[PDB]
Amino acid sequence: APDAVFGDRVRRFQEFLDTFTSYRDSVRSIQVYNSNNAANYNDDQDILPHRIIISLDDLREFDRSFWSGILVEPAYFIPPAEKALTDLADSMDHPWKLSFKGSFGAHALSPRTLTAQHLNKLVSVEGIVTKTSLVRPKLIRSVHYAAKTGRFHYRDYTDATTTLTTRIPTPAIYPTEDTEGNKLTTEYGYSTFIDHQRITVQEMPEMAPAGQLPRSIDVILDDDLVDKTKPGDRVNVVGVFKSLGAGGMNQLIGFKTLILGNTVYPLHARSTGVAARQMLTDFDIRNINKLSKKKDIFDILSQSLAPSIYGHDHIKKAILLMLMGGVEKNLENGSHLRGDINILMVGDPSTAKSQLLRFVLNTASLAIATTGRGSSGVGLTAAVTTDRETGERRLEAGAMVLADRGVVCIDEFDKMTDVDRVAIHEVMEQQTVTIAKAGIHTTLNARCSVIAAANPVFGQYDVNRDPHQNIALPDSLLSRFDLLFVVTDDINEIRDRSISEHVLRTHRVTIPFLRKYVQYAKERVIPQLTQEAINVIVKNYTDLRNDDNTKKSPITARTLETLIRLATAHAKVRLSKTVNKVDAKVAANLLRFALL
Amino acid sequence: APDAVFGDRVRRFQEFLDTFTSYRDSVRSIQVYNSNNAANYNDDQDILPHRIIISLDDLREFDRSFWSGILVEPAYFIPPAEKALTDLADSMDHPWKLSFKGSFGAHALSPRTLTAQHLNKLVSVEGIVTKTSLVRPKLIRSVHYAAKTGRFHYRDYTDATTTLTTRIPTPAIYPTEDTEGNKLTTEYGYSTFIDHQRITVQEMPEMAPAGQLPRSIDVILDDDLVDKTKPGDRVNVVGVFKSLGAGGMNQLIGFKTLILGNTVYPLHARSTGVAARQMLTDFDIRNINKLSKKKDIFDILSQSLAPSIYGHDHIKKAILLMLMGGVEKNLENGSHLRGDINILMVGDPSTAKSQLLRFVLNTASLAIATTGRGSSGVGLTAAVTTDRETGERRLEAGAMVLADRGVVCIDEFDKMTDVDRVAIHEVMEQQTVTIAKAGIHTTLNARCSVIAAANPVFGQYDVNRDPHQNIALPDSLLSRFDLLFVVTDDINEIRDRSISEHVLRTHRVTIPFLRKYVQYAKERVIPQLTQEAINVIVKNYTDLRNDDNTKKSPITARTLETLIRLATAHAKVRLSKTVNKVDAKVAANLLRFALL
Amino acid sequence: ALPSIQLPVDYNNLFNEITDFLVTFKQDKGPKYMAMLQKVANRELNSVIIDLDDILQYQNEKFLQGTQADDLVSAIQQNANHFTELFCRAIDNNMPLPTKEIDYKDDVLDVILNQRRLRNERMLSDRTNEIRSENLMNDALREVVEDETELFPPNLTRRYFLYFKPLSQNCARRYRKKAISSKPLSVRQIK
DNA sequence: TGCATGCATGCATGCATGCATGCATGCATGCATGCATGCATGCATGCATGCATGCATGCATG
DNA sequence: CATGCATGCATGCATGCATGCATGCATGCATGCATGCATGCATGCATGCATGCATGCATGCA
Ligand SMILES: Nc1ncnc2c1ncn2[C@@H]1O[C@H](COP(=O)(O)OP(=O)(O)O)[C@@H](O)[C@H]1O
Ligand SMILES: Nc1ncnc2c1ncn2[C@@H]1O[C@H](COP(=O)(O)OP(=O)(O)O)[C@@H](O)[C@H]1O
Repeated sequence: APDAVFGDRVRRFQEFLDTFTSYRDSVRSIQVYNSNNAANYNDDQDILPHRIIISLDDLREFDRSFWSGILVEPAYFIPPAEKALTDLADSMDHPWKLSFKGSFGAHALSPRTLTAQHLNKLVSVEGIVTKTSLVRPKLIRSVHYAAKTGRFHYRDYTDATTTLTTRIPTPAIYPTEDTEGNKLTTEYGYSTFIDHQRITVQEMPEMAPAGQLPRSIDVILDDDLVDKTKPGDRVNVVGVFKSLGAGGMNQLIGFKTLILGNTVYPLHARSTGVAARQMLTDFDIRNINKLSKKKDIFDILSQSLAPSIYGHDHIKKAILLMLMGGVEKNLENGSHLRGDINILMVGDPSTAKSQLLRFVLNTASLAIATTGRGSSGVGLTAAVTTDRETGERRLEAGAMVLADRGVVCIDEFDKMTDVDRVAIHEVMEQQTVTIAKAGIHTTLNARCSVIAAANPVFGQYDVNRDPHQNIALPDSLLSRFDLLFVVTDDINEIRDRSISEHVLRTHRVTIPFLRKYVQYAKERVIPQLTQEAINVIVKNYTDLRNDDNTKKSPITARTLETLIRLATAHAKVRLSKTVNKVDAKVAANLLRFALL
Repeated sequence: APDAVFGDRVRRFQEFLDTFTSYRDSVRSIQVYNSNNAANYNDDQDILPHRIIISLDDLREFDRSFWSGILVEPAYFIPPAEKALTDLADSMDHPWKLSFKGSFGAHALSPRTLTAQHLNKLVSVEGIVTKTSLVRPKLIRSVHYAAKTGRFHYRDYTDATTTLTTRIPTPAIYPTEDTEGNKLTTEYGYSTFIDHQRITVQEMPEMAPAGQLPRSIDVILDDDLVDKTKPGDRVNVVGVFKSLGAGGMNQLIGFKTLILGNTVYPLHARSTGVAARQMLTDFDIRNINKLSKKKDIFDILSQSLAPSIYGHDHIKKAILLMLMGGVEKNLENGSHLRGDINILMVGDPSTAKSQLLRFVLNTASLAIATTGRGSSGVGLTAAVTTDRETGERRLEAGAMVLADRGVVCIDEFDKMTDVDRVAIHEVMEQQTVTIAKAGIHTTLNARCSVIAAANPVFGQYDVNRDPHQNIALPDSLLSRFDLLFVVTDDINEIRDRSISEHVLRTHRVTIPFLRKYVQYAKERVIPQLTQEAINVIVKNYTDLRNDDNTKKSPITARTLETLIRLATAHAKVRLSKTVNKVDAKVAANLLRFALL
Repeated sequence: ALPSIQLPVDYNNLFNEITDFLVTFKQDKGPKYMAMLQKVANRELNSVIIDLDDILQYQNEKFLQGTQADDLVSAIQQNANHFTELFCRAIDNNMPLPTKEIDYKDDVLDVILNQRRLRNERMLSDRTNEIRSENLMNDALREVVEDETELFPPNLTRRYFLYFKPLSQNCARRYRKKAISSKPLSVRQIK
């Protein structure tokens, strides 16, 4: 029987749980969906866990005492509130855990300065996920069959990790020969099991000082929380700092620590991981539906992406289209056909070449800036594991591996050696990377979009000598890149005037609306080619072979594959489902300025 | 959570508990009365335990398996049936124990031959209650107040006696300084307690062999079963023979035994204890009410009590009246006035003197046959205790002490020495016994009825010499006894004829109906004297003083006190509430034949 | 481990109301028990006799004139052991202490308790001098002295005793209340 | 000569006196066990020597 | 007098060796704790002594 203390934490929180009805409809939708989830699985043929997000908002405006008690000694208020919450689950119609979401300036400190203070409290820690261990299940409930009596039995096992209170440990040996001497034949399947995982978290390098030895702690996960993180991200972790173990006083330092009762939140980096958690309201999409009913919004989106840069109209138009990415149609039992678009630009220095690059990085999603050399692990993983648990070989995902469904920013492309350029033919064309070293030959997938930037060989001689061999690049790399933009050094006065007041007003519709409009178009706007799309480009591509060869070079059928992608990405902008001839009229003009 | 075995014993017995509705109305009357018992105690001003008798009948005609399992291993079927019974108590509206009444020829053996066989079974044992120990309460639940926090707490303690299953013993030290350092101030009253008792049972002396050393075992009682027996009775005990304790295998014989889970049934002896458990139906009392509406039933009851004895009509009439006992009216702040009647008879031998005595014993209730000497403890207790628990003096209730509200049968009264005759004046007149030895002077109560039998001094000379000093008894003993019957040795032929065919038909309305009619009249038939009772006996008692003294002697006012008792007991026979003159007309004739 | 139980019995407001009944009683010149306590302070008597009837008379009195009184007859009737010292420490709050100059032949017990009264205060007078002499309203300045000095306990110097007294049925005949404490019960009736 | 009365004598019912018996308890002796030390083992990690790449030079070219 | 080719030299990185550094297995050594026994204290049972009482016998009386 519980005491008076235990029920009072219940009834006070039950008073709060009756205070706000927003969480009532939450658990209602949990139960109805999982009922309907089992309803469709068991009627025609003849997943979700139990936790609800509670903010750290309302407890301050309800009970400042119950506010305070959690933030110091959480080991008294967490069990009865859950017991009261499992009461609500049983009354309105299994752990039924919680979140404790909420921002607080109390204990959001660095893990670097965490030790020996604020022990047995609840601390919010962020940092780097590294050296993720293996996923193991845990034994809980054993099932045994006795032969002659013909009945089953019952036996449980517990550990100190889950319970959060120091209870008297009672170990029990795994049973054999129980009562009279019948053999306890073991069974499985009905014996229950729950997965288990432990990981280490390094602190933030951007928060770190200049150079010192980093120090870290460990986090053990729970059943529905196993394996949400790959090693190498930025994740906020909210849990309770608990120290277990007999600290060396049995028979030189004990009291090793850990953090349990946890919730895991991956957060966006500058250049790592997902940023697609941005919501869309009905108020949001109604603005998009009001926006997409126009006739000239491609121009407005073109002029939008030069917030501080004069000119370069047709360059910006393609930068919309690469983030559209084209359509992907993998053939039936054949191969995929590549859909993304890769562009290199060239021009004289101090002409907004480096004023373009981070704008491509920050506006887009899942981008990696690759600068200078890319030696030994950018396109590769290098398989260097000396794992102390067992002699084996695993991988550490390189940047080209990591930038899948994304953008790779290549800076100073001409300074790259020929070594990694072998891999670029493999990456840009077959969309796969196969690594075959003596441990394990492998094969993986990476379909990144690529923008690189190279200089001329000597001087600013961009137009003087000849258009051929201003770069002196290998021949297939011409065929790898789709459009090759040449930026001139035109000296004028009217053009200088447009430079003049632009920079002067600089030092004295929007971007966050834009990426909502971008990521919405990915999952519902892919179009399909129509009959009108053939008749123009058949006439047009013959002109591309018959007369462009009298001016420049080369013309491959791979160029016609890009002609499909340009009309494809243009239909994504208008969010049409068919493909119009006007999309080709846009796409035909894009080759003329890029080349002639 | 219980296993499949535990609920199956429940549901099978619940099937039996739903089978017979006789026990349903039993627990119903238990709950309604105790509700009404608390209702009258808590409405104007502004007891019963929980056990129900179940026979050993119906289990054989319902489940021979569940029959058998109880009779061998009771430690598996007793707990779930009670749990199912407490379910019935809670469903229709605390231990709620049972009885297990029932006769079985399986294990009704002597305790003399009980040891080392049939251990861990249920055995019915009868025998002698001796050396009853002291009543102690037992501590169960401790209550503690902490000063500064201002709250109470909770703590229980258990022992191996109650649970009937060998559970892992977990001793707990009596608490002090619990959590932080506040003083655990003790409290009482709300701390619960239950009484406790242990006794020893010697076997039956009538079942015992001629002479050998008796051997015995022990019985520990429970809460509602403390102190039902005085030491010195014959009691059936039904319980479970359990052996506890570590039998010497820790570090010359262990395994001392006892019997728990008990029900206690005192049974009638030949000359000890209560026999008033005889029921009365409505069919029974309707026969009594049909009987009492007559006019001559005193004659029929007079002639009834000589089943094998010829004659002695007026002698038998008084033997009805002594068992009536007269009325008792203790005065307001004065003394009691004695109501019972004591008779001595005398006559020549072989004249049904010894043919009367056991008939007085067996027909009556709570009689003690006292023969020959009565030295040192018949009228006394002698206070001989050398009790090993503490130096103290207690009592062992003697026969005159033990025969309270009963009859004392004195055989061969003349052979008694003058020593105990000192006590007879104390017993017969003041109805009390005071024992004053050097340990403790005492005072007790005994209001026994007395029949004695003495012989003549020499020969059969009952009429020859003189009516005075045929006995040569002390003078006050004439005044102690009420009627003095003289039986002659009349030699005839017509009288011999009535002797002749009587004994001849002997060797070739009822008694059990009689004692029902007797014990019913005790609690509701006492009468009250009326005006007509004065006028006859005032005229009559003057004749008793004026003319009987010219014939015999003595006449005291104590004789008039007996004249009240005779008219009193006669009204008990007719079950009237007033007193009629005819009762005195009977009572006046009784003195004439007794004396003249 | 070691849980807790709440019960309707209080110790707080019962101590408050028992102070008022110990002060406010006029019926049976001025206050009854303070004149008795002054007679205790007269150092000529050793016993303190408390009935239950004036309690019940007060408990009749408060309901008829004021809103509500906590029940106190049946409160004492249940546990009855904690009511010894928790009642008696409230007595030492109010006392006409110097009410007679001490006799030279009064009591050898009396001269010892007069010391422990005085030795308490002289030790109390020392510590309040040092603290004001080393500064950096005076209730906290008083409070610092309270916990920095070992003293004689007030349980150690009492000199008197207190016996309770059961209620007769006579006033219980007028108003029936918890009159269960006073019945001629037997040792056999002692369950 | 027969009978009632007083006197001498054995009996076993309570007080001193002797001894056997049962229960509580502090201490000296034996045995299970933690702890220091070094080992065979298993596996991660630094390092230096020779080859392909970058740049200077002599020769040829026009 | 102004470029292109063959020739020779300087130099940074891949890795299969030697060696230091974490878990189990084993063995010798010294500290501490449960416990049966010698001892002492408390208690109940049995015999000799003082004796009131019942009984047999000597005694005088009608
Ligand atoms: N058309 C333009 N409008 C505004 N600023 C410009 C323009 N062209 C160049 N800039 C200036 O040039 C700088 C960027 O130089 P950039 O050409 O990106 O570097 P690099 O040529 O070395 O890659 C920016 O600071 C920007 O102010
Ligand atoms: N009137 C009678 N009728 C029948 N039997 C009688 C009668 N009188 C005597 N007896 C016989 O007398 C015997 C009892 O003798 P009893 O006089 O009682 O013994 P005692 O005189 O020694 O006390 C019985 O067996 C009984 O048969």
